Amino acid sequence: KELVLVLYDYQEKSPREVTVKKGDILTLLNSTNKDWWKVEVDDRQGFIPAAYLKKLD
Repeated sequence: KELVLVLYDYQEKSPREVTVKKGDILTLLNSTNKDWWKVEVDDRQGFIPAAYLKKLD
């Protein structure tokens, strides 16, 4: 499972849409939308703009 790094502080906009903190590492559940990657934080999922995220292989 790929790891991504939350480059920036991001709060939600809709229900079940990740509210990530900075410097966090995540589980790239789905990178099939060029602008909207679906991440996995702790034991919760959601989506986060893909410009707030980075590659961790």
